[PDB]
Amino acid sequence: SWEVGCGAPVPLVTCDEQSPYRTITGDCNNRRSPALGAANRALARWLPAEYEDGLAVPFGWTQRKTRNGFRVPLAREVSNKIVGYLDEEGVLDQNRSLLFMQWGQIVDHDLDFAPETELGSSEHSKVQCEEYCVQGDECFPIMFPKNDPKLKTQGKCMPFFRAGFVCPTPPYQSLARDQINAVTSFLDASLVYGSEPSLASRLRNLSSPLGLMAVNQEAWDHGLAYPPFNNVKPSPCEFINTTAHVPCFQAGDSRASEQILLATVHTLLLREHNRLARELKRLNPHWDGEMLYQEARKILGAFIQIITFRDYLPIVLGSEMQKWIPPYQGYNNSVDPRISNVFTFAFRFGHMEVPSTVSRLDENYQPWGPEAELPLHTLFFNTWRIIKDGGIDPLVRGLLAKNSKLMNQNKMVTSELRNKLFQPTHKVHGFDLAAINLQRCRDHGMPGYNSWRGFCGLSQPKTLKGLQAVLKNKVLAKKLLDLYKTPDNIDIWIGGNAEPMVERGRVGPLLACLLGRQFQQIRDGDRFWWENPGVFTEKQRDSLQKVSFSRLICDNTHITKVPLHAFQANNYPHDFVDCSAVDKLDLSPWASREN
Ligand code: HEM
Ligand SMILES: *[C@@H]1O[C@H](CO)[C@@H](O[C@@H]2O[C@H](CO)[C@@H](O)[C@H](O)[C@H]2NC(C)=O)[C@H](O)[C@H]1NC(C)=O
Ligand SMILES: *[C@@H]1O[C@H](CO)[C@@H](O)[C@H](O)[C@H]1NC(C)=O
Ligand SMILES: *[C@@H]1O[C@H](CO)[C@@H](O)[C@H](O)[C@H]1NC(C)=O
Ligand SMILES: [Ca+2]
Repeated sequence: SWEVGCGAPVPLVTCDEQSPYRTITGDCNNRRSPALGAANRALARWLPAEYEDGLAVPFGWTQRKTRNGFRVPLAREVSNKIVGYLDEEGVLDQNRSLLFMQWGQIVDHDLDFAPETELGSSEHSKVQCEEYCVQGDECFPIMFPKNDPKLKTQGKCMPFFRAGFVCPTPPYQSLARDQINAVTSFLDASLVYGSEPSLASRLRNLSSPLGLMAVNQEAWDHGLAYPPFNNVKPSPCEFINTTAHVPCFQAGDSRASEQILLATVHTLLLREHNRLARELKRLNPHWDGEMLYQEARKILGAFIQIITFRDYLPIVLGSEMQKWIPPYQGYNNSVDPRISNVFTFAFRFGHMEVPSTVSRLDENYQPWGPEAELPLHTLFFNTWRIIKDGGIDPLVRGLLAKNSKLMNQNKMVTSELRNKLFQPTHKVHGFDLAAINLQRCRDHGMPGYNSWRGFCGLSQPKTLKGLQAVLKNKVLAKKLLDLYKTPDNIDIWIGGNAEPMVERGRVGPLLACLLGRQFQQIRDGDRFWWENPGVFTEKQRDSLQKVSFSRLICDNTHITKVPLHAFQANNYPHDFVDCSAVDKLDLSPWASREN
C-alpha cells in the first residue's frame, strides 16, 4: 500500500449515527468507513491509473514519450477528424425528448465534479497559459493541429488546466495522482443543497422558521421563485451581455447556469423544495425550520432517485439494464458507493445528445415570439433570457416538445460545443468540448479502450479489422486506427462513444457496463436509498411511487398540459393531456400528530 490513507480532508467530521437525515457532505452514510461516498475525497480507481511517468503526468505531455510505442494524437485533431460534422438535418432522436438530454446532465452533476486546480487567484500562470500557450505545471494547453481553422483565428492553443487532486494541491505525488470528487457520490440532491455546510446554509432562508430555500428578491416569474443571484463578480453571466447586467444563479451546484436549460431545471427543483415545505407545515404546523427543510430535502432526493432509476436509466441502458442493475435487494454495507474516476468520463456520452438549438414555446406550444429558436452557443452562462425574455415556462415547454440529438458515428458532437464553447474567464465563444474531454481522460490518467473492454469482459480488437467488427463501421475504424495506431491507445471517451447503441438504450456495450455498474453501486451503497426498508414508511413509499416529471412541471409552473412519459418524444397536442389527469404526490402520509 502506497499510502493506506492520505491527507487534506476535513478532520472535524463526526457521526451522530442514529439521525434520520443524510449529512450535506455525504459523510456518515457508511458506518464502517464514514468517508466513503463523501465530497472532497478522491474518485475511486476501478483500475490503476495510467500516467506517462506512472505517477501524475499525462500521456501526450512529453512528445517523444510514446504510449505502447506510438504517439497519442492531439485531442483537437481527434476532435476535427472524428467528432465534428456540418449538417444538422437528420440528427434528432425520433424517440428521445430534449428532457432526456437535460436529465442526464442534472443527474451527472449530482454525482460528480472534478474541478480545475487553484492558486490561480492572482495567477498570470492562468494567463501565461492563455497568452503564450506554454505547457507547464497544471497548465496543460490543447494545441491545434496544422490545418485547423483556429490557428488562423484564435491563436496556437485552447487553454486547459489540470484537474484537482488529493493531498498536496500544488504540486505533488505519489501516490499516483488521484483526482477529487467535490460532490457527494450518493444520488442525494447535492445539486440543489450544496455539498459543503458553508454553501448549504448560505442558501437556506434562515430569516424565518419555514424551512424554505432562499429565493431571488430582485426578480420574479408570475410570482414564482427564481434561484438567487451569485454575487461573485467576476461573473460570466454578466460577461455574456454587458448591457443586460444579469449574473448567474446560486445553487447547491456550481454549474447551474452553464446553459439556460440546465439553469431552468435547477429552477423547477428549488421550487419543489419550497413548494413542499409549505405543505409539511400545513399538515404539521408544529414542525420547526430544520424539520421542514430536512424532510422536504429528503422527499427531493427520493424524487430524483425514482425518476433516475425508474424512468431514465432503463431508457439509457436498454437491454443491458438487468444484466447490470437487477431489482433492488436492500442496503448492502459492502458496496463501495464512490463514483469512479472513469464514470465521470462514461457519463459524458450525454455530450453527443445535445442539439444545436434551444426553443421557446407558447401556450399553444408554438414558436413564442420572433426569435424562439436560438443557437445553443448563445445560451452558455445565459440567465438574462430567462428573467428578461418572459420566463421559464416556455423553456420547459421546449423541453417536452423538442427532441434530443441522437448520437451518430458520422455526427458525434455539435459545433456549438465543438467550436463555440464559452468557458468562464476565457473570452470567446471558441472552445471545444470534445477536445476538453480527451485532454481530460489523459489528465485523469485513464486506461485506454482495450483495458476497459477487458474490464467489462468484452473482446479487445488489435487490428483495423478487429475494430471494424466491434464498431460496425469501416471508415470510423480506419480514422481511429490512423490516429491512434492501435486500439490499446484509444481514449475511453471516444472509444466508448464510438460503439453502436445497444437495443432500446442510448449507449454501447462498453458504456452500458461502465454506467450500469456505477449506478448499481450508488443504489446499493446508499444507507438512505428511498426503498431501503426503514427509511420511509411503507405508506410514504406508495406515495412516492407515483411521482412523475410530468407532475413536477404541473406543480411548479403554469403549464397545464403535459406528456405522461416526459422522456420519450412527444408531439403536441396528441401526446398531451391536462395536468388534472396526472397523479399527485400525496403528502398525507407525512402527518406527525403529537396526540
Ligand atoms: C448543453 C449541455 C452541456 C454543456 C454545455 C456541457 C459542458 C461541459 C463542460 C464545460 C464540462 C467540463 C469539462 C472539463 O472541463 O473537463 C463538462 C463535463 C461533464 N459533462 Fe457536460 N455539458 C453538457 C451536457 C452534459 C450532459 C447531457 C451530460 C450527461 C448526460 C454531461 C455529462 C458531463 C460529465 C459527467 C462531466 C464531468 C463532470 C465531473 O468533473 O465530474 N454533460 N460538460
Ligand atoms: C442584452 O440584453 C438586452 C435585454 O436585456 C437585449 O436587448 C433586447 O433585445 C430586443 C431589441 O434588440 C428587445 O426585444 C428587448 O426588449 C431588448 N431589451 C433592451 C433593454 O434592449 C440585447 O439583445 C442583449 N444583448 C446581447 C448581445 O445579448
Ligand atoms: C424568507 O422567508 C420570508 C417568509 O416567507 C420571506 O418574506 C422572505 O422573502 C424570504 N427571504 C429570502 C431572502 O428568501
Ligand atoms: C453485498 O455486496 C457484496 C459485494 O458484492 C456481496 O458480497 C453480495 O453480492 C451482496 N449481498 C448481500 C446479501 O449483502
Ligand atoms: Ca450527490
